[PDB]
Amino acid sequence: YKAAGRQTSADAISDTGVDLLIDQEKSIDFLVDDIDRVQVAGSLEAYTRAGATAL
Amino acid sequence: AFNNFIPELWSDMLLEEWTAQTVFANLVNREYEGIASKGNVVHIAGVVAPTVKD
Repeated sequence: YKAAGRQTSADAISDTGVDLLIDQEKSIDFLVDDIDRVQVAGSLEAYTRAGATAL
Repeated sequence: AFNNFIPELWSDMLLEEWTAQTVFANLVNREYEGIASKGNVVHIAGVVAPTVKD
């Protein structure tokens, strides 16, 4: 201010910004065979937990 | 100026199409819909009048 004589004036204010993009879309997709579901030794529920854990 | 903090607004309603009012299906004959509950053809027949002879 002391170098401008003793003058002042208003500047225009400004912004900056960044974009968050919701651009990731990922999937799980698998078959459980009805014959295998009958013929195996126990539950196949673990494949659903495995797919959820993978996502 | 503010290049990033000024929003844009979206209307939450879609504009509908302006579409012609349909009228013809109520003006024409519908009587064959009972018989045409089956099949892919209706045969409709008319008289041929006998000729007046001199």
